[PDB]
Amino acid sequence: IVGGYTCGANTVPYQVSLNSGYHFCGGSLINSQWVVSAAHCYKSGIQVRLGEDNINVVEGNEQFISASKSIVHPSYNSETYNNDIMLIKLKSAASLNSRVASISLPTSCASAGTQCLISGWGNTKSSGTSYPDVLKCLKAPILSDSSCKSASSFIITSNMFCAGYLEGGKDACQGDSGGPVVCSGKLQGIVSWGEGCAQKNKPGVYTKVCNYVSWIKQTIASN
Ligand SMILES: [Ca+2]
Repeated sequence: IVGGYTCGANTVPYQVSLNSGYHFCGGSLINSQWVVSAAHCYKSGIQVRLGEDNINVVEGNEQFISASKSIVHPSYNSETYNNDIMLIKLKSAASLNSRVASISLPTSCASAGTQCLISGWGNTKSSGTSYPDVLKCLKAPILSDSSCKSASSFIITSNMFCAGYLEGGKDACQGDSGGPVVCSGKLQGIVSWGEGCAQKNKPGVYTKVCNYVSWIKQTIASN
């Protein structure tokens, strides 16, 4: 997260860190046994880490659970990142408490202007590299599709939406992928991609979760 602030320990209880020997992506807990993340974050042997704040210090509220099954969206396109969403089932149910909680799925899509909360342990520099140990937060508005596509060099589909700032300075970044975009208490987006980080004229692009509720529900009920 570039231009954000320190969230505060466990203030984003649904945030998870995906670990494969090191933190490589974020995710969101949607129930005691399932996590939603980005399809481009797929890796074999993923361990899900819940209740985390500082990912390099054991603070006492962590729960480390390995994935038993991973399901990348059937139509995921690695060339365009269209349908960049993936479900991960935990080998054992997470213990829900004040520091580990699930986030609700949307019943409808969010509109432009709506304020959302984006979070993650990704790079904090628009130029260079600096990874934080504690969770970072950023408040950003959903933008119109026009502002989204204006200076884009890549395809932006109906399964994506932009959020952030056109003048740059604030944006998600590498390492934040798979993480949550929460608006009005609902998981509306998944950190997906962007051209660089916090660059002028190029806001971040997010997977539009409201388009996948049916698939998510049907898949979890059958697996
Ligand atoms: Ca920790």
